[PDB]
Amino acid sequence: YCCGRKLEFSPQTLCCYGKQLCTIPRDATYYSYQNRYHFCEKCFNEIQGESVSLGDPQTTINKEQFSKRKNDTLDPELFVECTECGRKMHQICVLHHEIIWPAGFVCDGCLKKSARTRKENKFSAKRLPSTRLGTFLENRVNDFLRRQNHPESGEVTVRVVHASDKTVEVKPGMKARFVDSGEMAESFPYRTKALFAFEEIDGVDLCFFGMHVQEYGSDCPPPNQRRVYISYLDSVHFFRPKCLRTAVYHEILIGYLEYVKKLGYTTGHIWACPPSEGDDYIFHCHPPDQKIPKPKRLQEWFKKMLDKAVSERIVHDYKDIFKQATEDRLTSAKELPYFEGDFWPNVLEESIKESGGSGSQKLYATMEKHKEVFFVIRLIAGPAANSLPPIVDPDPLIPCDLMDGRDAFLTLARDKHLEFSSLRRAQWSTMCMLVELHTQSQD
Ligand SMILES: COc1ccc(C2(C(=O)N3C[C@H](F)C[C@@H]3C(=O)Nc3ccc4[nH]ncc4n3)CCCCC2)cc1
Ligand SMILES: [Zn+2]
Ligand SMILES: [Zn+2]
Ligand SMILES: [Zn+2]
Repeated sequence: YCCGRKLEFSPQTLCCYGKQLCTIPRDATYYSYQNRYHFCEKCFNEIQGESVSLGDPQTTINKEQFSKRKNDTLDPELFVECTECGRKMHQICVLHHEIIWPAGFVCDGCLKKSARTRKENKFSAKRLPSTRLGTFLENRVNDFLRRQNHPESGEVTVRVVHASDKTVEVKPGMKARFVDSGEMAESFPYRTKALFAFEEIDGVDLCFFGMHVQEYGSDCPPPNQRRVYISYLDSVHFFRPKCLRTAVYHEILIGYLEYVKKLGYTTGHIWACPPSEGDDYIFHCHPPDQKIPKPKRLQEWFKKMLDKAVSERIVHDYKDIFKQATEDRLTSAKELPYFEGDFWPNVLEESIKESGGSGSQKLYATMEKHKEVFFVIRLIAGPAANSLPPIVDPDPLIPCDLMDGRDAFLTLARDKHLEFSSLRRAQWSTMCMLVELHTQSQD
């Protein structure tokens, strides 16, 4: 071997299908049917008798048709063979990708000896199509890095890899309360964008940061107009050097707020919510020693980022949702911004049901309960906010199914055994992710 290391992939967490958002973690017992429908033991034993309705229509399958197993299968890492010396090498170690170098793998010893070099990887992060937004962000990050003069830092590339039109539909409880009486729009149009930051470490790209956002333009009816909502943020903690990692995250996030403020978006919204254990927002299979922040520390992290943005004159100010509503003299749930997949649409469904039909009953109490978790970020304030021209985004749409939401990228990593759990594995996953973004765009 190369490293002389016996390497195998770790078992990944699956879903249990018999409960919304349930999972089966490493080294857990589970029941599976056709390697497709998996059940945690609890979700299995809570099924009535021996009849499970399956599908994705209904197919009643008996319970004795399942296999009982433990989630502990260890797939060995793959090797590749040098087409000349026949040396066997971990594919991840040498980062050989059949699509980048179709003519076969040639080890570095055979390359140095013959004074040869690998043909250039034209499937790099750098060569992903650029945008006004991505350029604005990466200029900000690289200018910051060069101001720091740290010998270990590498060039950072920021790329927007998806942009498409969407709408968020008001859920049935709030629909029956406010939409059917005509007090609230039934849906809100927005544009979603996915963007990623890469760092060149030793001429090798590493994806270390990802973001999905929802941008509601000047055409959106209230209460959603001229607002951006950050759907998901994620990172892989291998940015080099470690002591600039947080500042780089801040530069990206503050730069994005600066950018949308320039286009005319008045307000930013952040739900400071950690993932639960074993759940990946964007990047599949995080490093074990990269810890999920607990809520209070995630909140303070966002507070520090926003405070720097305020002192930079980018953010005017920010408040929690409870304080924001009080100053806005809010009286009804219909006045709250209604975002896709956000907490408040879900809690308002439950609030209306438990109150027997009111849409204002526990509103302020619920906002006070959770206020520390919801940031309302004022970008454009006072009289300037009233006379704004239409929002015209210079960047075009970018159709890319792999990056339409977070799910397709998690599925690709699952299907191709990609992990972001170590530097070597995250570099390999970055290479495969880059190849996929380049080939999908070719179509
Ligand atoms: C105080 O400390 C922090 C460490 C990282 C962050 C950020 C961040 O990345 N995250 C916040 C959420 F927590 C999701 C993601 C995260 O930790 N995601 C992880 C991390 C480890 C994981 N293991 N398993 C899953 C899993 N998800 C860094 C990039 C910009 C967003 C804020 C913020 C604070
Ligand atoms: Zn190796
Ligand atoms: Zn379960
Ligand atoms: Zn060789």
